[PDB]
Amino acid sequence: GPSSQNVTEYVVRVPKNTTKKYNIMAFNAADKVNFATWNQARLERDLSNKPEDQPWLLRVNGKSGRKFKGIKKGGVTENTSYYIFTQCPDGAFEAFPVHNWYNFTPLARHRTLTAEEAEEEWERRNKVLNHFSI
Amino acid sequence: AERGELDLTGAKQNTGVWLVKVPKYLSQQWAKASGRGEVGKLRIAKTQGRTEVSFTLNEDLANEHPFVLQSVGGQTLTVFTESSSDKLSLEGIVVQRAECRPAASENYMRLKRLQIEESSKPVRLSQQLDKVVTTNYKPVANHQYNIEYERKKKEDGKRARADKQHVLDMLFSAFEKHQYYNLKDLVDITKQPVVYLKEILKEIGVQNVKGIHKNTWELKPE
Amino acid sequence: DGLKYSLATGNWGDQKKAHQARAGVSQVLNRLTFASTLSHLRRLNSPIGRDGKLAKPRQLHNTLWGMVCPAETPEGHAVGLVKNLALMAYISVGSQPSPILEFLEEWSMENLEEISPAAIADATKIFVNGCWVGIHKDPEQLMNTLRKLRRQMDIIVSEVSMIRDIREREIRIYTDAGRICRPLLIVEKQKLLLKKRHIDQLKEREYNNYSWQDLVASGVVEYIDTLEEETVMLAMTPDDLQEKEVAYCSTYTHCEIHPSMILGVCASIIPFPDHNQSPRNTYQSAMGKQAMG
Amino acid sequence: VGIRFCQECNNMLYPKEDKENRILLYACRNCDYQQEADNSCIYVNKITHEVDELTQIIADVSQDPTLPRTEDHPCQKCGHKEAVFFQSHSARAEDAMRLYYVCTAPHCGHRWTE
Amino acid sequence: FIQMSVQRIVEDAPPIDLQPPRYLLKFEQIYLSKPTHWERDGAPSPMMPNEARLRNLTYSAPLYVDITKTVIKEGEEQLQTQHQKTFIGKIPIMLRSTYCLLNGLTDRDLCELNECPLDPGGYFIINGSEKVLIAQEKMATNTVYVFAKKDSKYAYTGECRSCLENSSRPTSTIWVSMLARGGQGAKKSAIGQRIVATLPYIKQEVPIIIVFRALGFVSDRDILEHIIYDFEDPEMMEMVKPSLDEAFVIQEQNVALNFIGSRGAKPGVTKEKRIKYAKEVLQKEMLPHVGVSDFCETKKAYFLGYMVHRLLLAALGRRELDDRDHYGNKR
Ligand SMILES: [Zn+2]
Ligand SMILES: [Zn+2]
Repeated sequence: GPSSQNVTEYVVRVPKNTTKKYNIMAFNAADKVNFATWNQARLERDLSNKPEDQPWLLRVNGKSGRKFKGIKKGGVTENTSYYIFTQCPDGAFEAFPVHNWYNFTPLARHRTLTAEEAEEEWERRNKVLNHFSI
Repeated sequence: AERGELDLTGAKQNTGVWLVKVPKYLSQQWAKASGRGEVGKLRIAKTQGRTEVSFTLNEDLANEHPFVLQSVGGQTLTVFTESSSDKLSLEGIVVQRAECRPAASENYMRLKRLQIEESSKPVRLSQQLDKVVTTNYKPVANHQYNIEYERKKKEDGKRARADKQHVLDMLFSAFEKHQYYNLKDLVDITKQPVVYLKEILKEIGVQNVKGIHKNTWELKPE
Repeated sequence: DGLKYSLATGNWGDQKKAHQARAGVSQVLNRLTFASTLSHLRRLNSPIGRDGKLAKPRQLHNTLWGMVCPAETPEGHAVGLVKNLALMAYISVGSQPSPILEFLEEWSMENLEEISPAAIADATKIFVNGCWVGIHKDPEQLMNTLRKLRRQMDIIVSEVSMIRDIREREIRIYTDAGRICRPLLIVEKQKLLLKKRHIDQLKEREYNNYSWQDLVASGVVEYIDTLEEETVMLAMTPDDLQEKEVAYCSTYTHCEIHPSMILGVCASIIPFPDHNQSPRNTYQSAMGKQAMG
Repeated sequence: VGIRFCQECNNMLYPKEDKENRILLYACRNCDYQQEADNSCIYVNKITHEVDELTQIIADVSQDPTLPRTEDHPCQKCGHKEAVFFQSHSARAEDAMRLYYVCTAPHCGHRWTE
Repeated sequence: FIQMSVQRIVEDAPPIDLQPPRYLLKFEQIYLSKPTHWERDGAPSPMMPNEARLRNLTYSAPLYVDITKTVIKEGEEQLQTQHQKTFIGKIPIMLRSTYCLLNGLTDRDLCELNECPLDPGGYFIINGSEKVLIAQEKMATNTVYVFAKKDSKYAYTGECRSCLENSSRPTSTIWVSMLARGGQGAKKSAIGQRIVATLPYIKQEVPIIIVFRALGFVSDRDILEHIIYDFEDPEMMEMVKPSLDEAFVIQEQNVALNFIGSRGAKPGVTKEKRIKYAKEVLQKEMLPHVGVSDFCETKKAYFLGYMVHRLLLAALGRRELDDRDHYGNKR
C-alpha cells in the first residue's frame, strides 16, 4: 500500500552521555492493566529492601489499591547493549542505552498474613488425615 | 513535581519507541560516536512480501546491518526514566523489538576473531623458568624487628612511680565520668605502673564482677 | 609435604584427616617385565570394594564394548572390578564449553526465561555438561552443524560428544573431562570417509609428515563417547556391508577401525584368542604380567 | 476430569454443593468467585490403560536412522511404499507385540499399527 | 594440571584481609622451575631420574607465585608491594611430562642420562621409587539418573550430583523422590503419594511445592508449568494433585523459606537467621552447577522442574530407568 511505496531514511544519533538513566518497565500481558484507567502511579524503592540494587516498587491508586514490584536484572547490557530509539520532530532517530531492566508483577489478590501460625495450622490438617485409620 | 511521584504523560501518550539489541562490539563503536554523537543513518524499506530495516555505519565512525524483528506479543514494554535528581518520567511504550545481526558481512575467522580482540589478553598460565630465582637473602636484621626497636626508643610505654596524689586526682576524674572504669583503660590514662596503680585503686575503689566476671574497678560506696 | 605424603601413602586425602582418603589411588609400578609395566600404567579401579560380591558391577556390560578389554581382568576374590582400557579407547582431556556455547546462542538457541512452558515441549531441550542453557526448535539442523564443525575441529574437539535423543526430546553435548572416546571411521551412504589417497599420503611420513591429528582434521575418523555410541550406528566390516546385501542397516554413521584393536596388550600376546576358551585367555593375562623377562 | 483454575486468582477450584440451586459450583477458599460445573464429575479413574501407542509415538520418530524400515508396507494416506517398523516400548506393552509404523515422508504425520 | 590448573587454583582464591589497619594479599601469576636438588653447600643441581633412584631423591619441581600486598592505615594512604616468585612448595613431576627434563630430549641424550628411550615413563618418582596414579571410576557429576528401589520407601528416586568445574571440595547431591503409591492411611492414599525432595543440609525431606515457592513462582500455575511442560495428560496432573493439596493459601515465599529453614540441619533461633540460612543453602548448596550466583533462581526452578518431570515419566513408564552399568554414565 502507500506505506510500502514510501521509503524513509533517518539519521541515527547516539548521545555519549544521557542526563536521565533509561530503564525498562514491564507489565504482564495476562494482567491487562491499562495506564489510562489508573488515577495515579507512585514509584519508590521497595520498603522491605530499605538504591539501584533495591527493586522499584509501583503503587497504583495507593499501595492498598494495587502493588507492582519491579524485578531487577543482574546484567542488562552484559549479553548485549539495548538502545531505545525515540521518534523526534526532525525524524532523525536517537538511541539511548538502557541502564537497568525492571519487570513489574501484580501482588496476589488474596494478600493477608501467614507467618509461623499458618505453617502450624497446615501441619495440624495433615495430622488430622494421619490420625484417621480410614 | 514530586520525586516520589512518577510522571505518566508517556503512558497516556502511548508514544511509539523501539527497543533494539545491539552487539557489544557495535555498541563500543556507537559509544565513540562521530563529533557530538552521530553513528550513521538508518534506511527503512517496506514491501508487500516482507519489511526490511537496515542501519548503515557513518564513514567517519568506520574510520549495513539487517534488523531481525522480534514479536512483542505476550509482553507489554514501556520505558521509564530515573533522573540524577531522581525525578521520574515515562518516555513512552515500546511498539517493536529488533535485534542487529550481521548477515553474510562477517567471515567465520571474523567474529570468532572479534571475541579474541574483546578479550585482548590471554588468560595467565604457569611459566617454566630455566634455573632457580634466588630464595636466600642476607639482611643484618628483620625489617619488622627494627621498626619495633625504633618505636621502643622513640616512645616509652609508662613512666616511674611518682606524684601518686596527681595520679589519684586522675583516677577521681575517671570515676566522676563513669561509675566503673576498666583497669586497662585506667592504665592508658595514668603513666603509673599497673602494680602501683592497683594499690591506689584499691584504696579508693573495689573491683566488681558485675555478674559477668572480668572484674572492673568501681568507686567504693563508702 | 601433602602431595608427597599422599603419593607414598596411596590414600588420596589431606594428612590431618584420613576419613575422606581414597583407597587404591597411586600404586607402585610393576617392573617384573616390560609387558607388566605397560599393563600397570593403564589401569582402572572400581569405586565398589573388592569384598563386595554384587554381580552387576563385576559383570561385563554391552556399553563396555570398544572401551575396555574383557580378557584383561585380574582373577581373585574380586572379578572384573579391575579393568584395562582398550588400546583404541582414549580418556578425553576435556574442553571449555564457553566457545561451543557462543556458537549455540548464535545458532537459534532460545533462553528458558523468554521461552514459554508450552514452547519447551515444542522445542527439544539442550543440555551442555548437564546444564539447561537453552532449547532449539530443530534438533537435526543444530546436530548437523555441530558434527560438521567437529570434523573441522575449528570450534569443537572430536572428543566432545553430541548425543541426540529425539524420542526423549532432549539434546545432550558433553565437554566434561573423564569421558572415554574411541576414534571410529565415518561411513557415508555407501563408502568410508577414509580413502586410498589418504592411506598413500599416510604411508610416506618422511616428507608429508602425515599424522593421526591430520586424519582427525580431515574428519575421516571421529572420537565417539559411549553415550554418543548409543545414538551412533556402527558397521562391523566396511567392505561387506558397503557391497549391496541384506544388511541390518545401509546408513551406518561409523565403522570399527579393527575388531582386534579392542583387545588389550595382555590379550594380544596370546595367539588365536577367539579359538581359545575365554576363561583361558583371562588366565594368560595374569600369566603375562608374572612372566620373567 | 480437567483441573479447574480460578479466573480471579489462578488457583485450583474445589467443587461444593448448595441444596437450593441443586447444581455443582466450583469453590475457591481464597476468593468468593463461583461457577457451575458442566461436567458435574467430581473424580474419574480408569484402570483400563487402553491409551493408544499411536498417540504416544510421533512423526519425527520415523526419521531416526537406527529404526528398521520396510518398503513392503505402504503409507495409506499418501501411498508411500517406504515405512518404518518398531516395537511400542511403552508401559503395559507386554501383552501386545504389535508392530507400529510411522510414514517416513516428511510432514505426512500418518501413523498406523500392523 | 601443572601448566593451567595450578595457576587457576591460585587465581580463583579470595583475598585474605587481616585487621584497624587492613593488610590484603592476592595470589596472581604462577612461576615454575625445572626440578632442582639442593646440596649440603646449598648449591642447586638439576634432578636426574636415574640418579634420583640411586640416592633415594624425590623428583619434584619448585613452585613460585606473585603476591601483591596492599595495606590501608585508615589515614586514606595505601602502601603497595610487589613480591614475585615467592616459594610455595615442591610438586612431584610425572616422568616424560613436558615439564620433566626427559621429555624433549633425543634418544642419544637419554642414553647419556642412562634413561631408556623404550621405557614408557608416566610414573612419579618419590624417595627413589616408582609410583603411578591409578584412574578411579566415578558416577558422572551434573547428571540426572532415575532409579526405582523396592528397599527404598520412595517408589522412584532421582539423583543429581551438582558442582561447578569441581570448584567445591565436596560435590553436593540433591535427590527428588516420589513416595510409594500404596498408603498406610486411607486418607493419605485418597490424596495420593507426596513427592518429597531430599536437599543438602535439611533435617527432614521438603515437599517439591515448598522448595519451588522458596525459589519463587509463588502462583500455583507457575509451579505447575515447571513440573509439567504439557498439561494435556490427566495422569501427570493427578500425580501432582496431592502436592497441590498439601500447600494452597500459604504461597508466601519468605514463609516457605522459613518452613525449610526450621526443618533444617542448622537451626537459627532468630527468624532472620533461619531465612538467611535457608536462602544461602538454596542459592549455593542446592543446584550449584546451574548458578553459583544468587541470580538465575528461575533457571534453577526450571532444572528442578525437569527432575520432577523425569520422575513423573518414570512413574508413567514412558521413560525407562537410567542404568548405573552404562559406561557413558561412569566417568
Ligand atoms: Zn480464587
Ligand atoms: Zn504418508
